[PDB]
Amino acid sequence: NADVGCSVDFSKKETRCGTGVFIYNDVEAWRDRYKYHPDSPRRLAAAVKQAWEEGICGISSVSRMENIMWKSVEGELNAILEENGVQLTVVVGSVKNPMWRGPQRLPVPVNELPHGWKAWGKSYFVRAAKTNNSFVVDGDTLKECPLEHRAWNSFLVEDHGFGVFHTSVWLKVREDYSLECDPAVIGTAVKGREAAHSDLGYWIESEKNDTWRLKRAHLIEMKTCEWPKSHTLWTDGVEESDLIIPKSLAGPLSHHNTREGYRTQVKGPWHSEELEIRFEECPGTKVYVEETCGTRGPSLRSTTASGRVIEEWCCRECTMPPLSFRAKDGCWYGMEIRPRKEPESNLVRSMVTA
Amino acid sequence: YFQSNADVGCSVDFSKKETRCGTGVFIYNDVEAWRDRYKYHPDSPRRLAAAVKQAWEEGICGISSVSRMENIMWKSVEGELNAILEENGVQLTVVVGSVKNPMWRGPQRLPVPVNELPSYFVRAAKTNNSFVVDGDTLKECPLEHRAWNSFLVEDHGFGVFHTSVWLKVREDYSLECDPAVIGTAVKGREAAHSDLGYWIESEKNDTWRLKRAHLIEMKTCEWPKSHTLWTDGVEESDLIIPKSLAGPLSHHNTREGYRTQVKGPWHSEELEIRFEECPGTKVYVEETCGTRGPSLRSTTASGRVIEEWCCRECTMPPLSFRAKDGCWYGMEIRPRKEPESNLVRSMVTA
Ligand SMILES: *[C@@H]1O[C@H](CO)[C@@H](O)[C@H](O)[C@H]1NC(C)=O
Ligand SMILES: *[C@@H]1O[C@H](CO)[C@@H](O)[C@H](O)[C@H]1NC(C)=O
Ligand SMILES: *[C@@H]1O[C@H](CO)[C@@H](O)[C@H](O)[C@H]1NC(C)=O
Ligand SMILES: *[C@@H]1O[C@H](CO)[C@@H](O)[C@H](O)[C@H]1NC(C)=O
Repeated sequence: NADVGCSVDFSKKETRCGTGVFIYNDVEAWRDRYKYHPDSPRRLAAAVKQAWEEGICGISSVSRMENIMWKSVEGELNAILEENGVQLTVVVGSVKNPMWRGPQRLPVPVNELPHGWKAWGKSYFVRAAKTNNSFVVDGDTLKECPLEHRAWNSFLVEDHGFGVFHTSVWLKVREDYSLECDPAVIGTAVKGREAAHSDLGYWIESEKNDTWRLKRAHLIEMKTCEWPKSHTLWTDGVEESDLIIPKSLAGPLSHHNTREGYRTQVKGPWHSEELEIRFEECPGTKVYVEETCGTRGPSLRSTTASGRVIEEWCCRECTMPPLSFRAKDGCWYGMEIRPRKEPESNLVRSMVTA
Repeated sequence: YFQSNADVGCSVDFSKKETRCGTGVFIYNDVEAWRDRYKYHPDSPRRLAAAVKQAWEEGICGISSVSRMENIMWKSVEGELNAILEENGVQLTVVVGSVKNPMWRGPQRLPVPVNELPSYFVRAAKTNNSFVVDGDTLKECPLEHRAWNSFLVEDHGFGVFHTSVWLKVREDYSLECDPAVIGTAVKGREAAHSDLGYWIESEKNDTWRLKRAHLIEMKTCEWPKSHTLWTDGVEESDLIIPKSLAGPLSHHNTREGYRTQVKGPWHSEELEIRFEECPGTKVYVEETCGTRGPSLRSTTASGRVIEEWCCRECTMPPLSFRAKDGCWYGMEIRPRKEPESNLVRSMVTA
């Protein structure tokens, strides 16, 4: 509440300074400035060892930055485990979207794993030998560790740390059970006729038109924790079935997360690595409102597998401009928006149900 | 023109341990700033004059300003409005007085003038008909015949020494506070609900709760839920700053062991809500205490400190209000031994 800053205020036509609350868009910024780090690698190693002994065979990361943290500390955790004679290998793979919940939780260990004080030699520097027992973090590893035996949402941000090139975000294993997204990295603000619900992976803009409505959003992850109402604007009398970004995808439970003529986009292209929600026709396409249209269904891409653009689309009672998702492989339409003449079986469809 | 999600700036971020720049949303504390950097101005003095003239002809005899900034605007345009009215042969004089708190509602509304009228230096003779804005004028123009909340901010305008805020007479009837000048933000463990008169801080303890507030006006419009955090499951009787005093309808405007402070010292020109003992006093939680009543000041009218206070089931540190005349206690907190009849009490009920 007591940060000091200066800014160009475009809506108030002034450049000024003062104290206040400043919410930065670090989602769309090309500069990477935050890195997650364990509060204590030796304590995290002990939590992993205990988790494994309790039948927790791996991790489903909540967020893109958690997976990056696991990848950067993998070698260190394995060296600590080997230093203590623990036959266990942390194996960190890629994130797949959506980042589905797991039901287990890392335990808080009483003690960290200590230093071994082994003879001076290459063991202080080289990676640990691979073992028979893989503690798998994300990756394509469901056969060896099914999702129901993985821990998810076990961390809380303990503090931020100063750094010259990156700002550290220290993560600690929490004691409490929670489904909620970590509020330490959430920033939500409204000013005049625009608002943003944000964290390190979601930048969700709303605006006052005739009513408040979703304006645009950019998501560089697809997480499944619950966005906390404490950090959400205008939460009363909201119907979850009207929330554009579903609750089950960390959508804010807010009138700001709604748009007339659209219901919750549970079958959007949430397999995508990142998505922009934009109310605008896909390139080369037109949408027509007509009750004869097909019904809501899986989101469809505007281009076929061969690259052919589908020119004409419809929706039974949605509103213009149309809801679209912009992804690396092209432009996708809201669930309401179906091809007008083309069979849907010729198109690329979302296989995800959030 | 009205986009505020893409400002650019730099800041010292104490909780994230960084000084950095970027794009985003910046919510400034303009309440506790050293100066007024904003000035309300009518979008058109001549249009406002026409609205006043027609209002007078409809039996609206004056104005109750919604905000401190609106009253300052009326004072600045008074002479010009009266010149315009005199130029058009209208036997009417706008008379602007000071604001009293609370700035109570009125049920009338300025009309959007059907016919427009066809100056900054003219010294208009006073007429026999007074259109009174605020002031100690309730006898000649009762509250039930005054317009209130008739303006909407149309736009901001650049200025070297002050940023202009242009006000237009609105068509629609509303009780809502103008959202054009509201900023609300939460980041991590702290939040603020703010406009040009209220700075309301909340924090995450075991639960989210009111931390502190600074108010430089006491207004009575409704704080819009659109600009409010966490509005569901809220009991309005738990809102520390009452709904009827533009309190946000939020869990952030609550504090365990206190209910809504309808009889706080809202006649104050400015106040700080602070959870802290009044100087030289102690509060004991004990069931033998008196029940909730009008807020009492910690000092007698002659400045003597009442040392020992109690509450039946409030929480420590105690809810207090800091004003120019001293330190006042939340409704729950009563003198432990001294009779209340010896103390200074709030006479207002929000
Ligand atoms: C590791 O696994 C092999 C089988 O591939 C097994 O024979 C061996 O005993 C194991 N090593 C241990 C348990 O130390
Ligand atoms: C609302 O949005 C529509 C289309 O998105 C636009 O044409 C219209 O001007 C807007 N109305 C407002 C901002 O009052
Ligand atoms: C002026 O108003 C007073 C009432 O305050 C009235 O008694 C008087 O007759 C009026 N004089 C005029 C209209 O010349
Ligand atoms: C809550 O505030 C009290 C003081 O009122 C403080 O002692 C305590 O540490 C705080 N608890 C948390 C969880 O911040």
